[PDB]
Amino acid sequence: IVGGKVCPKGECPWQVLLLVNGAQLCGGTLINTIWVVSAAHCFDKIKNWRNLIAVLGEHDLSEHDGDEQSRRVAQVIIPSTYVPGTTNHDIALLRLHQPVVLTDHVVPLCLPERTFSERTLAFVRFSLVSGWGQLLDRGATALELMVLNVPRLMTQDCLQQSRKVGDSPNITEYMFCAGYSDGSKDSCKGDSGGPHATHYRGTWYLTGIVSWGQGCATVGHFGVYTRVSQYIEWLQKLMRSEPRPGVLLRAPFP
Amino acid sequence: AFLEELRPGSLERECKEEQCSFEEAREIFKDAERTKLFWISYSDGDQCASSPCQNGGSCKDQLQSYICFCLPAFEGRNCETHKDDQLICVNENGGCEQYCSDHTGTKRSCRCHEGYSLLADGVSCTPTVEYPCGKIPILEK
Amino acid sequence: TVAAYNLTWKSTNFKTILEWEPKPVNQVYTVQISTKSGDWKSKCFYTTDTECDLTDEIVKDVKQTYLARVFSYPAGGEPLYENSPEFTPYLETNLGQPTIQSFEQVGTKVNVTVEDERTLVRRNNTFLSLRDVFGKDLIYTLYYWKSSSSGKKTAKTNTNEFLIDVDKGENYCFSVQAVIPSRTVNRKSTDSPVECM
Ligand SMILES: C[C@H](NC(=O)CC(=O)Nc1ccc(C(=N)N)cc1)c1ccc(Oc2cccc(C(=O)O)c2)c(Br)c1
Ligand SMILES: *[C@H]1O[C@H](CO)[C@@H](O)[C@H](O)[C@H]1O
Ligand SMILES: *[C@@H]1O[C@@H](C)[C@@H](O)[C@@H](O)[C@@H]1O
Ligand SMILES: [Ca+2]
Ligand SMILES: [Ca+2]
Ligand SMILES: [Ca+2]
Ligand SMILES: [Ca+2]
Ligand SMILES: [Cl-]
Ligand SMILES: [Cl-]
Ligand SMILES: [Mg+2]
Repeated sequence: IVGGKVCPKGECPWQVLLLVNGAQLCGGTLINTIWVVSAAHCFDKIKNWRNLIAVLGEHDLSEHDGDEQSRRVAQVIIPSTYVPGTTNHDIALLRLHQPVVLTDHVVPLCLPERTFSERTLAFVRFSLVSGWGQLLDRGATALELMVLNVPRLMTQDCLQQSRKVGDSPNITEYMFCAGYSDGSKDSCKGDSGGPHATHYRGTWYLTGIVSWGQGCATVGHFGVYTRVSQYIEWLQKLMRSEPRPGVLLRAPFP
Repeated sequence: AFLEELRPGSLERECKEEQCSFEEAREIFKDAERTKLFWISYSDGDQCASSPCQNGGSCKDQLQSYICFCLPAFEGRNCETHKDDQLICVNENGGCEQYCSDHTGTKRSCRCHEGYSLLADGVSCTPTVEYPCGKIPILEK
Repeated sequence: TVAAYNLTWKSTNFKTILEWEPKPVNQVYTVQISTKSGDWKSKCFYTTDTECDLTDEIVKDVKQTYLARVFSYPAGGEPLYENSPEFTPYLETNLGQPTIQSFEQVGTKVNVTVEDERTLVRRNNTFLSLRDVFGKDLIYTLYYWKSSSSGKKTAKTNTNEFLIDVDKGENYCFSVQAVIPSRTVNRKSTDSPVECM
């Protein structure tokens, strides 16, 4: 996160830290005791599928405390439509092998219904983005969880206000822009998979996933996020599915 | 009535009580600027004569137009919009705290996410579990 | 669908209506309005009108800067839309036509009173006047003259009243304007109807 603040311990209780072979991989969002939502692109280079861990209650990566809970990732479900190395359909649904225990430091973020997210949450101006990613474009990552408030844009505005970049990726109906084009504040590579959480009448909801952008806090550019409202029915059906022998599942979309 | 034309020039008798032409008013004011000052409003007419303000609203004439002052339950240029007929889910979530469902032929209903239940007011949601989704316990949920 | 165009703000004494083109064919509109950092509020839901009264939203804070947008929806994911110009009611609303409430001769002087100009801004059950809203920013100007004058005289006030010197045995005529001197454009209202002694 560039230009954000340290999220005070326990104030981002749905943030997930994903590890592979014990090394930081990506962020994620807990949505109930068993299921985590992250970005599909986080898994493009995975070879050791049995070495994926989700850590909940994490705050300071340099110190362990009794609020951290680790769980093995049993399943990684990605839309069959997603193409490794590209931006569209950047979402992954992860099944934990055993549920986490809900505490003052570990709480899920609400996955909203589609129509409520489209007609109400989409028009709440600001939402929070968080993670242990880079504090500056191509710089070092963060030791303490960072958080930033970003305003959302309709795609027509995002295209009209962004500096043209030759052959840049299309911003599809499965994405949305949020952030600032003045080079001051944005999410960054290391925050991928993390939540874009929206506060509405006393409850927080999952509206986006940190996905991509042109650099990080680059003048003339906004952060691009996976548009979670497009996947509600897909996620709900998959959360009711039976576990399979292998970890990776490329599930049909829609 | 030619006998009324014997009376001297009067803004009240010629323009106020009866309708006067620009020339008749110009003979009273004499100066071109003073006659324009009078003419711009008097010739403009009263757009409030058609009683455009509905639902108990009040009309105030303006130059080639009017403004309607509405009672609190109404809005619109002519107070035609009934605020009480706008309880739909695209209007501030239909007043629901969490989910809103439109029901054509009847009123909308409010619903809650899993881990919450609807209160007796028909709009508010309360937790049914110790750690409901989307609440931050250290900030006293 | 086709996007709305020629979005124009029509505002007098804070009664504020957004207007646009074209007249809809197999499409309906919804308007949204926000301040630069606030949430978007929807109004005029699925209307076939080419106008939307936004008075109730702008009167929440007349000094804020509002942006509106008109969404086009087909009769049968994000819709086509067009943004309006920015609108700051306090700086841009037209000042309404004033009315001379009364005039009285007090000997060799005349007091001229301007009626309180009603606005669409409410303060619990009552409509605020233009002076309630603008305060020191609002002045009234008076044009006055006798039948045989070589033009007209001007007086200005920080209240709604003028006290002018008059010649004995001369009948005077009056006209008033609401003025926001600090403005550069849309500084004055239209003139009140003329009243004579
Ligand atoms: C989805 C995937 N993401 C990543 O790798 C991590 C990443 O970019 N993280 C990040 C998070 C936030 C910000 C931020 N908010 N500034 C920046 C970076 C990604 C994949 C391909 C990309 O480019 C192409 C190239 C060719 C074809 C196409 C094609 O889609 O056709 C797209 C991009 Br660009 C991003
Ligand atoms: C009065 O009549 C109609 C409403 O019935 C309105 O359109 C006019 O502008 C007004 O003078
Ligand atoms: C004009 O104002 C409206 C709001 C109502 O109070 C009417 O009764 C009045 O004449
Ligand atoms: Ca730690
Ligand atoms: Ca008379
Ligand atoms: Ca003549
Ligand atoms: Ca008129
Ligand atoms: Cl486990
Ligand atoms: Cl006033
Ligand atoms: Mg005559």
